[PDB]
Amino acid sequence: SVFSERTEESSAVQYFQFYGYLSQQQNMMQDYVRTGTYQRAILQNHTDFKDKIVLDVGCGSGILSFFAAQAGARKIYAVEASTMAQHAEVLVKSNNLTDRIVVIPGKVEEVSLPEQVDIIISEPMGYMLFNERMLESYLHAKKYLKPSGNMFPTIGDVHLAPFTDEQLYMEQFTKANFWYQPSFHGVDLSALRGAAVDEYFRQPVVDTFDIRILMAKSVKYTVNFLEAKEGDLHRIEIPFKFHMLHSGLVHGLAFWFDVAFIGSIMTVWLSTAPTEPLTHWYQVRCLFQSPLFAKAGDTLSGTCLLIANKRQSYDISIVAQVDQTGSKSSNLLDLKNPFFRYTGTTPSPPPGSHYTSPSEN
Amino acid sequence: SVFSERTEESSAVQYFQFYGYLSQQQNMMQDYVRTGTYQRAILQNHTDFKDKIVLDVGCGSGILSFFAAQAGARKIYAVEASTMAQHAEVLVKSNNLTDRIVVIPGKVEEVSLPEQVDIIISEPMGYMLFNERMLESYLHAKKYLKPSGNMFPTIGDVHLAPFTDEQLYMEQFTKANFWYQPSFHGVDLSALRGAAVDEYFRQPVVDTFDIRILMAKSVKYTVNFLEAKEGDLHRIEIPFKFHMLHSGLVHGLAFWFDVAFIGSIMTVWLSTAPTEPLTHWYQVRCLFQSPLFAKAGDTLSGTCLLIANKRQSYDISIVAQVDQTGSKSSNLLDLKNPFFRYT
Amino acid sequence: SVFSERTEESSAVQYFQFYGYLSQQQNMMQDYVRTGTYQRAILQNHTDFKDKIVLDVGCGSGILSFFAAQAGARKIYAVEASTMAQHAEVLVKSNNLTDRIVVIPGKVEEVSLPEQVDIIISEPMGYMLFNERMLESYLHAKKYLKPSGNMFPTIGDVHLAPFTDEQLYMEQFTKANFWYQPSFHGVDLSALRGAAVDEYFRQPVVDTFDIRILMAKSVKYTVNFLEAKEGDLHRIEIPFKFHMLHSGLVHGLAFWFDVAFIGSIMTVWLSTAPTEPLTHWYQVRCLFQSPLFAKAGDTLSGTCLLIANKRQSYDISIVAQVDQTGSKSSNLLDLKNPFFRYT
Amino acid sequence: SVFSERTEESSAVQYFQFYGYLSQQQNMMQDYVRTGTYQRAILQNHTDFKDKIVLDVGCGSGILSFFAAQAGARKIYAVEASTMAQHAEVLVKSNNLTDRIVVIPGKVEEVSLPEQVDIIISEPMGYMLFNERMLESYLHAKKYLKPSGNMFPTIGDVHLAPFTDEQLYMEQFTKANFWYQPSFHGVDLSALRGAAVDEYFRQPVVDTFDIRILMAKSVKYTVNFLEAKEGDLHRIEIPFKFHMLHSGLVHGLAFWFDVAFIGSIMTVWLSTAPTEPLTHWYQVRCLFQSPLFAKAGDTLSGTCLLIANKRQSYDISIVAQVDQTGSKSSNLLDLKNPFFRYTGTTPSPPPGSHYTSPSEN
Ligand SMILES: N=C(N)NCCN(CC[C@H](N)C(=O)O)C[C@H]1O[C@@H](n2cnc3c(N)ncnc32)[C@H](O)[C@@H]1O
Ligand SMILES: N=C(N)NCCN(CC[C@H](N)C(=O)O)C[C@H]1O[C@@H](n2cnc3c(N)ncnc32)[C@H](O)[C@@H]1O
Ligand SMILES: N=C(N)NCCN(CC[C@H](N)C(=O)O)C[C@H]1O[C@@H](n2cnc3c(N)ncnc32)[C@H](O)[C@@H]1O
Ligand SMILES: N=C(N)NCCN(CC[C@H](N)C(=O)O)C[C@H]1O[C@@H](n2cnc3c(N)ncnc32)[C@H](O)[C@@H]1O
Repeated sequence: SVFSERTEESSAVQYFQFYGYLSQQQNMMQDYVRTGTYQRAILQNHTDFKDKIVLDVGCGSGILSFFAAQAGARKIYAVEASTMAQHAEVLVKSNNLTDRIVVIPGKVEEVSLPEQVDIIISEPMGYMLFNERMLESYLHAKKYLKPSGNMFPTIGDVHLAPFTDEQLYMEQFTKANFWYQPSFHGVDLSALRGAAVDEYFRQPVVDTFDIRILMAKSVKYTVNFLEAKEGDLHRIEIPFKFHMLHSGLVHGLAFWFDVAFIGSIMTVWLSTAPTEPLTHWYQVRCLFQSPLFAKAGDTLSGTCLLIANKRQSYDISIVAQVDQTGSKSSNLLDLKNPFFRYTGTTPSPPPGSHYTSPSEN
Repeated sequence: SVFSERTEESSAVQYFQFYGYLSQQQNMMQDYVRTGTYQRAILQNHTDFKDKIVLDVGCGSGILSFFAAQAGARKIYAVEASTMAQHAEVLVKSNNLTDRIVVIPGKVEEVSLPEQVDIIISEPMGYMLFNERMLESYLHAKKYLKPSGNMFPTIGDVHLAPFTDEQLYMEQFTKANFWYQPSFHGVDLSALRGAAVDEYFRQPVVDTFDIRILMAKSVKYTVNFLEAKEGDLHRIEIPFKFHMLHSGLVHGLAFWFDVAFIGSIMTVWLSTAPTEPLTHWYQVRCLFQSPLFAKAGDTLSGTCLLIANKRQSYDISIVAQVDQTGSKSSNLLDLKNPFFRYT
Repeated sequence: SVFSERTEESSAVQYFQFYGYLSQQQNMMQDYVRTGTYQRAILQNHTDFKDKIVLDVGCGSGILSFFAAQAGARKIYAVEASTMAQHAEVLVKSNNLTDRIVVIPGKVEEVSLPEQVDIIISEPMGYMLFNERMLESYLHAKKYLKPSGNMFPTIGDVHLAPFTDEQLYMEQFTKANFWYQPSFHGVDLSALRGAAVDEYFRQPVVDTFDIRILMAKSVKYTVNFLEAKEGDLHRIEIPFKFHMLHSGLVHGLAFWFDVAFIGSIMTVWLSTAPTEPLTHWYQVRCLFQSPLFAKAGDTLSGTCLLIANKRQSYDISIVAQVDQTGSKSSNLLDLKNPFFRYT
Repeated sequence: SVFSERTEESSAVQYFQFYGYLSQQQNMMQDYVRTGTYQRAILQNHTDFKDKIVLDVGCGSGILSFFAAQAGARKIYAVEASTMAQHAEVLVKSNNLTDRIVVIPGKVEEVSLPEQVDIIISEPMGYMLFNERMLESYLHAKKYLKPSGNMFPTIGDVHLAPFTDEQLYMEQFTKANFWYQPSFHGVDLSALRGAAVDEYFRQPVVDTFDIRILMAKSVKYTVNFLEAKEGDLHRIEIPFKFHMLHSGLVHGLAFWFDVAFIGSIMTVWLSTAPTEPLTHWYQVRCLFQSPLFAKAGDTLSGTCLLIANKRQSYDISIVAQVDQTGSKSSNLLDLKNPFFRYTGTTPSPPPGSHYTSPSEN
């Protein structure tokens, strides 16, 4: 049982309890970009599925298996570890696809499949692509994949870029300064101010933002799921060298990801970039403990190291330095506990992004 | 050891992990009604604390212990199981109260105290008062209480009342109706709609509301913390008979609670009623899957039965009937997974 | 008789009893757009009537025959099957037009006319144009029309467009949810909810609406009354492909119609579109039991099939699909029993 | 069949098609006074039902049969001629009462019951009680009733009273005067004005009203369902002598009805009077073609004659005379085609009912 040795029990119980809820399945299914892009990818590459054997890793409601069924698959093994497996089976029954879709309750690391498959489908991406560590299960499932078999998605891209957001940065101190008062109902809280500040900065911020806060073209780190092994995802080192497009203070790094379905007919992309319509993954921003001043043309170099932990997530280590000035900043973050900041309000661009008089119009 | 026998470890880990965060302590402390009412209650009854030994069950940041210290307590044993305990001690030292406040890390069910105490203080109330099952720890702590000691709070009121809110009901039904689609991207989801309705309606709705949605005077169920035993909170049966003041559709039952600090000088009340300023407890509403029609003058009778579970919460069973017509409704709710509807 | 073979007696009796009431004639006549547009269409094309022989199919009060007489017709045969025929005759005499307007009581499928006519006039449009199946009588009357004769109206437009209206959908769903009750006075009705939802949603909604609910430019189905055969109206298949202009939930299809009077002098249009002044036809909406999500740029394709039945109406089957997602909806509507929602 | 002989096929078809709709059953079920009063009547007289054989004439959804089952009935024969019968059986099955309730599709005049019953229940009342002529089916069903069986309802009271309502009277001419114009789009409509007036006055008006429009205490006509024969309802002669309490113009007669359930434990009344909460029967008003002037103390004497027709309704002949003056009025009405006037607005009392200054207040 590969899964249990690399996963804390406490985390796994709640993790699979979470996905046992129909409401969450609904939440994901109602993400039109995600579901529509998967459906487009599967059906537009029907020759990759027609009369093929398919494996759906973590079928959830079973939706992707149904998409696979629409594409003409001869047999679909749909594996699911949460109680949702029982609901998926109901849908298979009610859609008269019992002869084509077989639901297998359990973890893909632990269940037995009767035969090799021609293609594996799954939706294992979390925040920052890697969150939840389901990608390792996705890669693990290749033990059931035939040589020259395919993976849907086939590759995953994670993007990095430095950003400026004075309000976001300042917000942390505004919140933490609650503890900087000598008589909260007669109690001096100040001694805990440092600890509070520390706690807030270790939280990655989940939300969206205006693309004009980005201070350099993103750096890309690619995982090829056809080529990658599980161990590749235990330690992910993403070095970066940003060529600053704008001068200003760098408050941290922004994160998003893309995945590609590379079929025989066409390649289909699913993107969570801030330039694209919002998805349920939104974007993730990691603050530096101290902002870095960089001029346009300067280089911001460093490393983002993602270290997997047993809470089905990652410890994020970011170190960055301005090569021209030696200005250096670092932060360590706990991705398992992100701060959901999104409010629905349209993000504002950084001031002043006006290069022409706003009053002439 | 108690607690471990009544609590699945997985739940407890996440539970005490949760309260180890300063941000949650801040969120609770910044609830001015709560903190201010507690401080007022403790300080105006200083004689119940003056030169006394105090036990603070779940001291968290330690705020209540500091209130106890301000009131003149001789010694306060502050028990906390989460890592917040490490932070509380820091505050005790920086406030020069080490001679009076003693932080004891661990679960109140497991720690050893040097002596019996004159009074127990705690803030163990959750959603619908009983959520989190900390009241059991609060009552459990009486093993350290002197035969004539006191408890702050002293008693707890849970109030029930039928309400009408078409908007909320259809709001939930609209969500459940997602699973009614016969062809969601070509897939028939309808077979699971019954399961979906059940899941959504099993969620208690946490928020506030205008009192004019209430269709009858509330029924009150009281827990006396001085008299109650831990075992009493494993199964809570609350019978009710409402005499309807208005005609209309009853979409469910609304819940809020009061606690009373009965001190030697005065009694101080903390209320989460919808007539009072909002607290972080808000109010809780349990929907019927189908509303019950009642005319003014009719009686709505039934029972709310709370069964404690191993996830530090309650399985809630509500059965309600219009006596004049036999119109009957039954519902099961999972308090551990509420729907936060507020703004 | 062609009429009796396609119509159950009960329906015909009720139908012609209905139009025997003066109050309905008043109701129709007081529709100023209708009456005025007919009169304008006839009078502006007076040369199509001047010294001509005219057939008025279903003359009712006789108003259109009077318009034809005003336009200078030599002789008008006014056919009416209801007892209104006796009232029309009273008006002909009191208006001193006995020499020009001849009322012939009976069904146009059954009466004998003394001669062939130069032009046929009628107002045979019902809800969604086709309701009441009077168009078939209108076309049947063409046996009396000269080879180079004309028809007023000459053509008919049926316009379809997808719409979004959460309020209407919830309004209809709320009614059907009555049957979701597990204990109505102690009785479980739920087993019938499916039958109830189906029944309510088979009702076309007759009323008006703001044009901003339309999510794509309309699709048109045209009937040319000069070219069409009666048999053409027994089965009407209307395929559609909508290019969505707005993203959102499609709750159903909106229907309205135009007719055109193509005369020698000018063409005059009568429209029941939602952009035009309201008529007694209002507009008609067919709800989906489950709405379809579509993005701007997507295509919504499908079919509206009308099958004539013996109750002087149509069984309507609407099937619609979002081509990009495979989301599919199907519905049956009984045009015979519409829901009059207008307030 | 006794039914077909007294009913034109067209009417019967339309009639039973109407009641095949769930929405129509729902409308009646949602009339709380009606349904609640029936349930109270049956349950509070449980000794009339416990271990008894029951006949439900025109069971519709079956609700009254269910009330009978709740009261402890041994066997319920539920007869229904519309397609609602198919739905009722579904409810009997889903409520696990197949052993106690037997749905019999068909007309009560045409079906066969296996045995005699102890009590007949029905809801056969129409506008002014007699509309729809369902009372005859109710009485017809007595062929299955034991010599000491009961009927629920047991009696029906029809109440008549003279009223004054100048606006209602004027409405008819306001509507009819549409036809009194010499050039409607160039056409003289005047010749049909008389016919239009006649048509409007032949319509009974269904709605409610303030009781102060009533000018005398009501006259009552009682039908005892235990004693009455079908033939008794073909011609109903209601003599009346009203002693006027108020002076004014009598514009017509107001009609409403009560039924009583006379059980072994108690008598329960269902009333549609204007002093009682509104039901879906509202009240019915029949206008005189010419109003009659009457003084307080005068007597208004005459006759209301109801003649049954084959459209499942009645032709109403009303003749009234002020005895002190000889002033006479008559009207003929078609109960089959009433005017539904109700609008939800609270009815106003006649002016001036203020005996003290409204400004005091
Ligand atoms: N954060 C996320 N992206 N979430 C995506 C939502 N689901 C995808 C559902 C489906 N593919 C759809 O698109 O509807 C993920 C589902 O996959 C299951 N799962 C995880 N590990 C597993 C494992 N070792 N073995 C079996 N199942 C596993 C989970 O229980 C969960 O139900
Ligand atoms: N629903 C609620 N509001 N709840 C109140 C929130 N806190 C109140 C903090 C403090 N009393 C104050 O008022 O600031 C409660 C704090 O007490 C701790 N606790 C719970 N069970 C315990 C147990 N068996 N043993 C020891 N500590 C326990 C929790 O870990 C938590 O940190
Ligand atoms: N929804 C609608 N408007 N609908 C149109 C409203 N009326 C038009 C009235 C007239 N043209 C006017 O403008 O006053 C329809 C009138 O025409 C008569 N009719 C129908 N079928 C017939 C038939 N087979 N044979 C003879 N007469 C028939 C009807 O009895 C009815 O009198
Ligand atoms: N204006 C009215 N209120 N009217 C009363 C409304 N319903 C009462 C239904 C039931 N008691 C309930 O409460 O749902 C009347 C129902 O009884 C049926 N019916 C009439 N004549 C019949 C006949 N000769 N044989 C069999 N059924 C008959 C009708 O088809 C209709 O379904």
